[PDB]
Amino acid sequence: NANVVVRLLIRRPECFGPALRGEGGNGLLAAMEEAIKIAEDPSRDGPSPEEDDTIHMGNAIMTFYSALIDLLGRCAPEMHLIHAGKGEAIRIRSILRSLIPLGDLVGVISIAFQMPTIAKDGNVVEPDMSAGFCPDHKAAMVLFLDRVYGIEVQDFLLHLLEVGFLPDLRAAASLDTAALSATDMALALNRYLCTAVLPLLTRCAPLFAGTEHHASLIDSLLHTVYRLSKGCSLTKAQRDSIEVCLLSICGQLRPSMMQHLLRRLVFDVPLLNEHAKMPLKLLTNHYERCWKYYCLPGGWGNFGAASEEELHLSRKLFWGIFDALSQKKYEQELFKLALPCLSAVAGALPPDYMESNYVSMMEKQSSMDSEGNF
Amino acid sequence: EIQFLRTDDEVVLQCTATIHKEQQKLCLAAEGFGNRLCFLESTSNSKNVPPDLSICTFVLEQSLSVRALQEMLANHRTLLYGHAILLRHSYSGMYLCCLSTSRSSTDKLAFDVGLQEDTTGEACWWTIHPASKQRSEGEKVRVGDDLILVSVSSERYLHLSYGNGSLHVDAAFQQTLWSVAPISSGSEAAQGYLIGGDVLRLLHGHMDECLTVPSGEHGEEQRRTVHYEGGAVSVHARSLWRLETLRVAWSGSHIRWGQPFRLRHVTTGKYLSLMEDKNLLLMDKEKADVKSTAFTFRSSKEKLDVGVRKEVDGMGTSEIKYGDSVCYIQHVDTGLWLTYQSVDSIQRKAIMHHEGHMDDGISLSRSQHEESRTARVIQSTVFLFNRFIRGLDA
Repeated sequence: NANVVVRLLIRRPECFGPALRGEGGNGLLAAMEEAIKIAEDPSRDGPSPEEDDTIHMGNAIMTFYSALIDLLGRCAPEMHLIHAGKGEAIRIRSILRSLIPLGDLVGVISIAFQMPTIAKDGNVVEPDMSAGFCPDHKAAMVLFLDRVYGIEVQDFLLHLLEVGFLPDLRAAASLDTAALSATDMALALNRYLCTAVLPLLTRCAPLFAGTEHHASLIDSLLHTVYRLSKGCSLTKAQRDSIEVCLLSICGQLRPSMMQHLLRRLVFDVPLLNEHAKMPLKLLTNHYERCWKYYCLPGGWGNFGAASEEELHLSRKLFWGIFDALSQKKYEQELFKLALPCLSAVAGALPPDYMESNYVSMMEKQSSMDSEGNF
Repeated sequence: EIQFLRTDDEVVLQCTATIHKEQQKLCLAAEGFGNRLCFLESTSNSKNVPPDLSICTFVLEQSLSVRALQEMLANHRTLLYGHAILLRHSYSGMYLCCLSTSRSSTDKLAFDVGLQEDTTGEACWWTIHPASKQRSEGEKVRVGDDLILVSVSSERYLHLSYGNGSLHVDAAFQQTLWSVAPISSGSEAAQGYLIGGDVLRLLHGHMDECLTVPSGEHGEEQRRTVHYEGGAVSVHARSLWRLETLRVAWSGSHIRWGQPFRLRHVTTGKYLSLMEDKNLLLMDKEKADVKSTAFTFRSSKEKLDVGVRKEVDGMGTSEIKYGDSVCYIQHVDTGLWLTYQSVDSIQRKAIMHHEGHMDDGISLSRSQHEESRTARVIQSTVFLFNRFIRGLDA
């Protein structure tokens, strides 16, 4: 069916929209900004003489282009046929790639979102979804980029994360207040992220290995994903998806990079609440995989050894978890999950390690607080 | 009763243009040596500007079915609709294909059409499809049919681009009707007999002096005159003339007595012509008209003319033979006969006199394919290098 549909669609290029007719066309990205401008313009968006009578023309244009992108991405052949080398599949993917450039997809992904804002009266003002740019439009571009172009280069993956994915993650994290959590935009953005972006970064985990050059981007991604997971309005499936994504990324990530994430973990996992279970898994996996880095004086030949500040972090992590589990009432599942983490940390710490009399001057408890983490 | 386009045939692909409400016939052209891109050569202005069919002719090697082609890629036939064909450019020996790189002729989707050395891959192969309801897939392809070629590589029709100011040929999702005109078939040709579009030498006199322009004087202005010379010029490149008929279809048919043709100097690219003052002078393609550049071969100097003879569609009958036959050049309109100035290698001038001399017959000698290709390459290189030098001087 997909091969027939693509052939008919290219036989009649009128179906692709005025932007993609091929002559005098501004492209998918410029069509998106044109639709945005129409959306803020009252005259073109409305009839200009409450939704069944009023069509928002800019949003209709965005929805049409997103639907076309989604249809073409779904018409893209499966990767197993491309790997086997089916000439028809290769030709179909080449036709789709010629139809839609990668730059337009990257730009549309990099297009920003409007955030709901709180007012003086205390009521959140929320831009109506029937008029404006919505995460479902982003989802189609992400699906097309994954199915047709694919993420197989570390440089392209990090550029995409920098331009389009990280801003949305940070916006979703900033929309995690109690008042703004239940807003339509927060729910839609969380659904979009957990359905499209996070699984993409989970399947592209092996590309995260050699990222010493881009340390700050990886650290920011990890902290933002962790705070989004700490968020409350999340559903069970979304929380599990974030758990899997973070566990996949941290496993392939180098030991030195998660130093900043361990600093936030050591402050939150001693609470031993329900939110601490994912930190427990993350710490267990990391301290089981990279115990050579901490215990051995030389450590890994390539990664190296700790800076003794990571050692202090791990020491106080171990002691905090142990004391909290000691004072905590016995819950069978929590006490079964915490023990592997405690054992992994105990194995990671050298048994001759000096407890640092010179603690880190001006620890960041004041900057990094219990509520709002900043 | 009706001829069918089969393999090993030489044809030209034609398209119809309606720019500013003017119906214009154009042919698909490509200069294989050097510029790999394909351009359009006009044939509606044949009365005013000579078309260069030597770079427009293509040879149909193979006509395989789609699944046979798929199997082959995985590893005198008659064309049928729905079969993929391989077109070889006659001059270059290369094959028409989609280059997959576009010059962006106001269309992101369109792809360029050029020539490729290797037959491997699906880019060189093109599938022919019917344009009229009379023809259907599997039917034989008539000689006078409009065809729509589809590239196996990009699934884009061979398209005529009106969008840019200069008409272009490309692979686009829009379809264009292409007309296939039979130039010649190799099997029906008779060896040793003159045919259209053949490079030859005009050998005159007792010493077999050959008609030629002056040697390289560094001046195309001085290389514009015509004279008889003998010696190494007969094996040099500046004594080669290409006989081009005024008819586009069946331009490779056997040349017959009294048939008008245009004599083109291969190395200089200028067509033989008669001035108003009764003097031969090479002229440019833009100024080469029927009125001045039309010549005929005649068996004898007899005053009674062959008159009017109907052009036949096909190879025709071989009349003029290389070497043995004796020919006399007569201008079609003025009726003047080519002759030697009879002034004293020899460097004797060539004029046209209405009687001439009794010893005015000349023989014809065929030129080898390698030599003709080398002369054409010399043409195409000197033109580009002169343009480069003029640009550098400017």
